Amino acid sequence: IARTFYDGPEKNYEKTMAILQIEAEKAELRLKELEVRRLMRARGDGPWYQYPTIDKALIDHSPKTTPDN
Amino acid sequence: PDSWDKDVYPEPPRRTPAPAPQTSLPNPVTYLTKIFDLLVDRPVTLAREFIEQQHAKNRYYYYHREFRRVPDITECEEKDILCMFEAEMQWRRDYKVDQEIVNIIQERLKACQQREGESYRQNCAKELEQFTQVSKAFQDRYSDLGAHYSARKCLAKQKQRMLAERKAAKEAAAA
Ligand SMILES: CCCCCCCCCCCCCCCCC[C@@H](O)O[C@H](CO[C@H](O)CCCCCCCCCCCCCCC)COP(=O)(O)OCC[N+](C)(C)C
Repeated sequence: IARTFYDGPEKNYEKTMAILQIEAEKAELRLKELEVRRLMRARGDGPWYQYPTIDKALIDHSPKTTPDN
Repeated sequence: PDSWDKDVYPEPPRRTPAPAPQTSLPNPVTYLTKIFDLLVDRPVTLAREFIEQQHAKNRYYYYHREFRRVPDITECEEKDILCMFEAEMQWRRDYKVDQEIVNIIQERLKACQQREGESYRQNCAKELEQFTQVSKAFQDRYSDLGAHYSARKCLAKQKQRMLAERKAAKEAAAA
């Protein structure tokens, strides 16, 4: 029965280790992502949460019929 | 027979007395024993020897599986999952081995009680004290862990016991 239908314990052992490593990495990544999101929303210095500002290319840098603009 | 080890399951030298009848009346027990052995044991022995010689024609072996000694839970970092898994499996195997040790001692005690007859209270002191020591150690190790037990909980219980023992020892030495 063991030869025909089942395998050794080493296979399940090492598969369990691989699964545990994947899940632990995923958990640490989720926590890190939450912290990064909080920091980016608080500060705004990162790529995320970059709300638009007025484009400076719309400014007209020409004499304005009045020296004091 | 030699099917098991005599050192782990010891037995007294098995002293039995000799028949010394005071009467010439025939003993029904001996005649019944002769009838029983002739009519039962001989065919049973013949069948068993036939089965044994059939087995001897095709002989194969099975081996006891050996496990290494991986680092325990005390040598694992706080969030290292691989070493934690290794230590947890090793601890569970050790727990099973300790359970079987307690089982062996209990079997010894039961055999002593049955064998010694009416003197079991006095003739089974060594087995009783062995069981007392083994049960005390097992209770110190694994009792009150509850369901969802783990190597970490056992380690915490041991650390608490060691802290209490150290406090008591220093208080005693402070006298
Ligand atoms: C000498 C024997 C004397 C005693 C006999 C004992 C009888 C036992 C037989 C009963 C079997 C119980 C069913 C359990 C089947 C396990 C299914 C699965 O777990 O096994 C698969 C294995 O496949 C097997 O071939 C399963 C075949 C069994 C199919 C059962 C169907 C029986 C139904 C018959 C009904 C009658 C039909 C006629 C209708 C009129 C696994 O696939 P795989 O990952 O690859 O193999 C991994 C292990 N390896 C790598 C070592 C090989």
